[PDB]
Parts: sequence; C-alpha cells; structure tokens
Amino acid sequence: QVQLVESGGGLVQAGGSLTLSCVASGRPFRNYRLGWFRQAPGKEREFVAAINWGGVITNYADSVKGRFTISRDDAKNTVYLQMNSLKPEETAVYYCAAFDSTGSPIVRDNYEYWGQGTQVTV
Amino acid sequence: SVTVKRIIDNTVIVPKLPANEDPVEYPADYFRKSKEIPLYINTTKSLSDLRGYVYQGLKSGNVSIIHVNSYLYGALKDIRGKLDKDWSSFGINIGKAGDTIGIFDLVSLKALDLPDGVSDASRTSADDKWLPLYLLGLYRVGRTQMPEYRKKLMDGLTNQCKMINEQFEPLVPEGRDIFDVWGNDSNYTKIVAAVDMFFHMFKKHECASFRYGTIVSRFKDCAALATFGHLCKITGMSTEDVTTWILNREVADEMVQMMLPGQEIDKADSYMPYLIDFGLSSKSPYSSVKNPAFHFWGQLTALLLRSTRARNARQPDDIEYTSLTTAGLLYAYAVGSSADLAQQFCVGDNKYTPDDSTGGLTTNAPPQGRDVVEWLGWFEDQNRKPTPDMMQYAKRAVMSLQGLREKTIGKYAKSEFDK
Amino acid sequence: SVTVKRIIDNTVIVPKLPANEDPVEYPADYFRKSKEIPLYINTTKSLSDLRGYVYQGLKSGNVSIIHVNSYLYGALKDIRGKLDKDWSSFGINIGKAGDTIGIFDLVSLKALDLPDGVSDASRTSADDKWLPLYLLGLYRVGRTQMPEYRKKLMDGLTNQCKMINEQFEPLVPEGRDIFDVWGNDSNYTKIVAAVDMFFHMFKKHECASFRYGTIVSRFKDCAALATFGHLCKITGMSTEDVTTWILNREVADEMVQMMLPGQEIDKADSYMPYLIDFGLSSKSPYSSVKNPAFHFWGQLTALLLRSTRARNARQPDDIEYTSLTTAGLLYAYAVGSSADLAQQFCVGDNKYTPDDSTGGLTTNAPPQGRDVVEWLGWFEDQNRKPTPDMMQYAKRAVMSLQGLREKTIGKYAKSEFDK
Amino acid sequence: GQEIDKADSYMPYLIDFGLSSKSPYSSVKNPAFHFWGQLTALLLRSTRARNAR
RNA sequence: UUUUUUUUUUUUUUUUUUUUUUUUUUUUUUUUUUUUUUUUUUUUU
Repeated sequence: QVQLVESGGGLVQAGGSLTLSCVASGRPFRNYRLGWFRQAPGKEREFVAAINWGGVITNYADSVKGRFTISRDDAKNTVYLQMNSLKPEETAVYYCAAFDSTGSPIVRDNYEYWGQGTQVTV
Repeated sequence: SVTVKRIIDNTVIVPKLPANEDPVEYPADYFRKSKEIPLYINTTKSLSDLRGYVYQGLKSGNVSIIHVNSYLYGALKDIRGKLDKDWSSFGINIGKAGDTIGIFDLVSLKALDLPDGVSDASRTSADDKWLPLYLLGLYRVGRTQMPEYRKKLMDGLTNQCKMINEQFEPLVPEGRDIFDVWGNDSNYTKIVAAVDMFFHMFKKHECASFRYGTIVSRFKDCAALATFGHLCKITGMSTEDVTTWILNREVADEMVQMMLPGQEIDKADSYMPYLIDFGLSSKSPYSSVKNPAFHFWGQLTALLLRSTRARNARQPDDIEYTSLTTAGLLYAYAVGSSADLAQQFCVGDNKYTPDDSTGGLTTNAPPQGRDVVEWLGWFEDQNRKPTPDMMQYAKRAVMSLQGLREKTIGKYAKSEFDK
Repeated sequence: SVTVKRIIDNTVIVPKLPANEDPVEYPADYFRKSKEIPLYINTTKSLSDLRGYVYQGLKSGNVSIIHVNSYLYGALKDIRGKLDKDWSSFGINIGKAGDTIGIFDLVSLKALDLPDGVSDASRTSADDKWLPLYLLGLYRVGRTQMPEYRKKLMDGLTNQCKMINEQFEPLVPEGRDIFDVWGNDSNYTKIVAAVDMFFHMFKKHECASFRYGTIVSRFKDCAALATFGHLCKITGMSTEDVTTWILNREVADEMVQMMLPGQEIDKADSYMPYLIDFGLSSKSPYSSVKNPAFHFWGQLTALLLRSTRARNARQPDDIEYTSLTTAGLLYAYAVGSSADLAQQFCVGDNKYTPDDSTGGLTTNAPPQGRDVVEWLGWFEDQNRKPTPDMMQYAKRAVMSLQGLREKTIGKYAKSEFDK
Repeated sequence: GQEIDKADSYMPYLIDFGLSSKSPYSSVKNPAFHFWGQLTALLLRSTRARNAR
C-alpha cells in the first residue's frame, strides 16, 4: 500500500502563481505513476498533469499547458507542480494520484491510489 | 623493456607488438557512480492489450521487444516474497525488516520514451501464467546456435505444458531467429537478471519454475571462477591450498585479477552473478577470455583427476600450453598419488598408530602430503622433467576417453598423453 | 581460512568461492512445530459425480487434480485395517488399542477453498474399484521421461486388467503429459504417501495391489541410505564395522549427516520414508545429491564386490573421484581377499584346529581379517599406492561387464581398471 | 617511427588508407620470419599454426 | 621448330575472427531405463 498527502494549496490572487506538493508514504521503492487531478464545484474529476516514474515523460491537459509544470524527487518521494498564471476557472480541489507501473495515464481509472485532496481557490 | 642489439653491426632494435586494451570492469566500480540500476520500460498500454500484442506478435514473425518488456512488467509486477532476513548488496538495502519484496524492487523503474503493433482478444488471464515463462525461456534458447542443443525449446514447451496441458509453441520454425535479438535489448536482460536474482532468494515460490531460461544469466561470462570452484572440489583441497599450487605467472596474474576483495563474489545472494545482463560491467573479469591460462590449467588438472565436465571444456587460444600442461601434470600427479587416507571413526578407542622405526632410508620417493614446497623439490630431483610414472599416470587418465569434441581439453589431453 | 600471500610482492590474496546454502531439512524438525500434517481436499461434490468427472476428464486431455484428489478421498475413504499392535510416529499416536485404522487417519482432513468440470453417468461402483489404482499408478508412471521405462503404464494397465478383464487405459497417448503435473499437487502426494504408508502396515489387504504406483514414494530422494544398506549387505559386515571403513572426510561428514539420532530411520513403519511427499522436508538429508561421495564410494565398492545394482548407479558431479576410488579399492580388496571362511557345523564334535607352529615368518602378507586398523598399516607398507594385485583384482571385477550406460559407475569402474 | 605500438593509430590501416602500396609487415616481405615463428609456435602446441601457409 | 614447375605475380598469403562469449552444463528437481503381492531353472512327473 501507499499513502499520498497533498500540500501547498490555499487561496491566491487572480493571476498569481502557486505550487502544490504531494508526499508519498508506505512503499516508495516501487514502480508508481504520479498524476494530478482536480474537481470543480459541480464538475466531474478531470485530468490536470502526470509524470512517469523515471521523471522524463510528462503530459498536461489542454486547459493548463504552458502554465503548469510537474516534477518529482523520488529520493524524497514527492512530486511538485507549479501553477503559474492562475485563473478562477482553476478553482477546484486538487488530488494527487498514483498508479503502479512505468507510465502516466490521462484518465482517472488508470490510477490506484488517491490523496484526500487540497482546495485551491482563485 | 630492455635494450636489444643486433650483434652483426651493433644496430639497436626495438621489438614491439600491436597493443589491445580490452580493459576489465568490476561490478563494485559501477555502484560508486550510480547507487541504483534503471529499467527502461513503457507503462502506457494495458496488460490485456499487451497479451494480444505479444501473442499475435509471437504467432507471426513480427514482435516488438518493447512490448514484451512492457508486458513482462505488468505480467510479473504482482509477484512477491517475504524476507526471513535482511537483503543488501553493494550499498543497496533492497529489503527492510519483514516487509515483502517484489521482483522489481531490485531495479528502479524509468519510462521508455511507440511501436504500433497489433492487438488480439479472447486472450484471458490464463495466458499471463505461462507467457512470461515462455518469453523468459526463449532468452536461454536463443543463445546457442547448435541445432540440437537449441532444442531446449522442447523443455520450455514441456515446462509450460506442465502449467497448461494444451500449450504448443506460438512461434514459427523461422522463430529460431526471432528471439535471438531479444538478448540485445538491455532492459530485457535487466528483466531476466532480476527474475533469476529474485527467485534465487525465494527458492520454493510457486512461480520458481520461471527461473528456467533465466538460470543462464547467473554467472554469465564467469566461467573461470566456476573452474576454480570445480578444481577446489575435484582436488578436495581448500581454496588457499589450491591457490598455492599455481606455478605459472599468467595464472598468478589472472588469479589476482579474479580475487579483488570488494566484488561480493562470496555473498550468497548478490548483484555480482548478474553483472553482465544488469549492465554492471561490459567486460567481465571472471570470464575464460580474460583468464585463459587459469581455465586451461584448472580444467586440465581436473580432467587428469577423473573429471567429467572437463571432457568438453574448450581449449583457449594463445597461451603457453607446454608450461601450463606440465604444471597441471605435477599438480594432478601430486593429488593422484597422495590419497591421504586417514582413519576417521574408531570402535574400542584404537586408532592407526604409524610406525617410526622404519629407518632403511626409503629416499628418492615422492612426498607424502600435497605441499607445494615438497613437490617442487622432488620435481627438482627429477630435473624438472616429468617422470615416466607421471606420463604413464596421465596416459591412464586420458585413455579410454571416447566421443571427444574438437578444440576441447579432453581431446587435447588425450592427444597429448595417450601414445 | 588461513592467510595466503603472493611471494613476488608480498601482496595478500583472499581466495573465495561463490556460496550456495542448500540447507537440509530433517523430518523430526517438522513435528516440533506442527503435531499433524493436513490434507487439503474438497468435500462438496458427491462420489458418483466425481467418478464421471475424472473418467470423462481422463478420456480427454482436461482433468482437475482437485477432482482426482476429492475423488480419491471418498473412493478410498471406507478402507480399513485392524492393528495387531500400537502405531505411533514422531509423537503422533495414529492407532489406539485394537481399534481399526483407516487410510486417512494418518493425516488430518482440511477443506480446500471450484473447478467446473464435466459429468458422466452409466459409471457404476465397478469403476471405484480400479480408478484409484489407475490414478495412483500414473504417479509412478509420470516420474520418468524415458520412453520405454515409462511403459510401466502397461503394468498398471495389466494390474487393473486383473481387477476387470476389459480394462483399457482411459488416456490418450498425449496423456504422457497429463499425469506428469499431478506430482506437483501437494495434496495428491500427501494421498499417495498415506496410501503407501497404510498398505505397508496392512500388508495382505485385499486392496494391497493399490501400493503399485505408490511404492516409489517410500524413501523417495533417499538413495544414499539405500546405498548404505546395499553396502552393509554386499560386504556382509555390520553397520558399525562398515562405518569404520570410511577413509574420506566428505564421506565422514555425510555419514554423520544421515545418522542424526532422532529421525526414526530405523523404525519399521514410520513417517520418515515419506518425508518428501508428505511435505515433512523440502530438501531430503538422505539423497545422493546431499551425500554424493557416500553414494559414489559405497556404490563403487559394492560394484567391485560383485554387485549388480551398482552396474547402473549414476556417477555424481564435483567429488574427489581419485581419493574415493582408492578408498573403495582398498575396502573392496580387503573384503575380497578376506573371505573369512569358518566352520559352522560339526559331526563328531571335531572342529578345525588352527596350527600355531608356523614360525617361518610369513610376513609382507595382507592382514587376516577385515580390521581397518591393520589394512591401513599394510597399505602404509605399500607406500599408500595400490599394489598390482589390487589393480589386477579390480580389473578382474570390472572386466566382462557389458551393456554399460554412460555416466554410470559401472562404465566408470570399467574405464578405470580395465586396461 | 611507425607507431606499431600505439593502441589507436593510422598504422594498422596503411593499405586501405593508401599510406603504403607494399606493406613492410607482410608474410611476403618477411617469409622466413613467418615460417620460423609459425613453425616454432606449432611445435609449442599452437592451434593457429596448424593452417598457416 | 618447340618448350620442357598440369608455377605465376597486382597487393596478399590460419577453408582466422574479435561484439561479448564459450562443458552440443544446467540441478526447482531427482537421479539402479529397480521395486515388492507372493515369488524368483523361458523345470517337470
């Protein structure tokens, strides 16, 4: 098993930057995909960004390309994700997810582990 | 390098030969740079997609090694074992406490950065059982170009027939060329090495049969070391005693080369036996290519001491066959004459009491033990020429050998002493 | 472990070899944890359902081992015997007083926690008679990969033809691969071992024929012990006398390994002979794989003493063939020369009276009995080299041997002394 | 001065590079050396010399 | 009339390849192509 803790959320000014982090506990010494998701008020959980295990392959949703950046330090077993140029459409609860393999899916049914999530209001 | 002159006109000559580096890479010199070995793999497609990918790809001549790696991952990802004791190797603590360790805890997972392929349905999870066993077995099958020894595919076919009665090889006869390329993908070798290394620790796992096909990865390109074990077993002498019976300078340099002190060659479960497929080393230090005189010397001495494995051991090129053979003759003759029979168990607390009142001076007789210091002296009393009893002994050992292959030390010894 | 240095530059070297644990598990070390062995079985479906399950499953290539276990249970459940005396083994009192004991009193019944299968009718209770005999016989048939020795299926077919004249094997020729997997189900082996253990006590049962096929479970992976019995029989010497004629250190360690004092190796009816199929031990201590030098030494000595079984005994790998062979030569020569003929019955109370007035000093002659303390001394008087009468004796023993298999100690001895 | 001892040099390819039209190290310009050394090797249990011309 | 290597040139000259290997070794096993129910002349009165 693996536990994920999201950290770094809050409110920010319309147009401001922010960087969420997700800390993994349990078994970090094994293949596990890392992706960020979000869910807006009355909106189904959608994909935001993902990163493979090695830390070379990544992908972003169209709504956030250019702005957001994803990264991971598996030594400290975490995964940061810069969120520059925020917008009130960016307001949602952001979840950190893991699915054990060697890649990063674009769906929410590909993951196996989920954090509790942090609120982000803009 | 010493000055050489031509005596007819005092002209100085510089005898020089072409040089070949061919350096040697030890495993522990890899881990002081990187504290982990990566496995490049693609985790995009799903398991049941890869099953038809490699099944329909196997049935035809086309298959992507990326797909059999990516399929072998998820096909072997949920296999585990509970460690009785800790497991660490070259500064890598793979297992901590009582926590279970999987088959890919040994390596680190990275992402490969695609083959279009072709899919198939109706392929259930009953093929996830043996398709890894198959793909692993073809690594061992596809390393030998002999027509009948490559018929280990019948034993992979059999070992999978044990898993499912109606298993028949999903590969065309031309397939004898299909899995020969798999051994060139670094990640596939990093898979088979992790499978064998895992199943060596967890020995009685229900999936231990998977080790078939990966067992050829253990101590691959490490023959000379196995000849040192075979000699230390056939002679019955300790490693330190056998080490003294090295009388050739080349075998001395090679024996110093193999026994560098920080390569975990004595650990039971270590990364060392898989230094080639893991990529810890590109030129093994324990091969019979970098230790030729040791392979020839130890194998020949074993053969003279009634060995069976040595009858087919291959004779290396460009070594001192004469000096090496004489050394093996004195060694094998010493071990042969000195059986060193000694009483082990007694009944009425009566042991053999040797008689010291034998003073007729039975000199000019070979030594009584297996000490090198005495056999070199006796050999000096023989003018450093093998006595007719030594040559006759070797003839007795090599005669009645039949079915000998060419370029083997069995046919060499037979052709040398049997006349 | 003693310090070794290279004399050219005083450099210290540490000769070390790869290590392999391969520990040894004794049977009595299993019963101090669990005081009973379980048999995992499924008791859901009925007997007459399982009869068609395994009959129609046998006729085809598909059959569930769970169904042949669950069928063998109820098919053998109502078989019994009356104990003349008590029966206990490893702290398990299986039989109490005069009460009858069944075939599954030996193990404890647990529930297996399913195969869909397929059923059949018209199969009466006349197939419950021999279907257990069949399924048990295929365990013995399916353990040998030789094409003509696997034709023990003709003797199972015959032994069931004795039960019912019109019995013909309900298995396809491809079936040569069907029952080869049955030996991997722990509960099936726990069935055959209980059948053989039961029918060893109740010897003249009307269903004792069932022991055919299960007899290969008794002392399975326990060859070296049987070579100790074969040597103690061929030599004609006691176990303690033969134990003294061990002159090799390896055979000493192995002989100490087999003779641990709490494993019931001397009890007539015990759990020890079935320590492998019962799961009491995963690595037998009495195998010719953990006792190689004992197997080679005892088998070779027997062969030199006119043995027939040894003509086909296999030659292990990585042992001291030279020292072991010399030991077997001195032992077999001692037993061969010292027939020790002595008068046993007399008529007019006249016995052979040896003459002690022989004082011409007939020295330099071999000892008169079979004492090791004297033959080691005589052998020392022979400079620890086999005399030409010993080598000639061995040549006399191994010559005229024909039809010898490769890798056997018969062809080894013939190739060693017959020249 | 021909770099016959250097590990990586232009010398081993003096023929295809056109550095030399008649090699100095051939068994055509050094016949007695080829015969002598090859025969001595063969007498010292060589395998390559069994087919040397 | 000849000519008198069933010699021939242009370098060359392992029916040598270096990519690493190298028991037509894999052993998880387990190793009488032994087996038990008596029996044990392909003996008969």
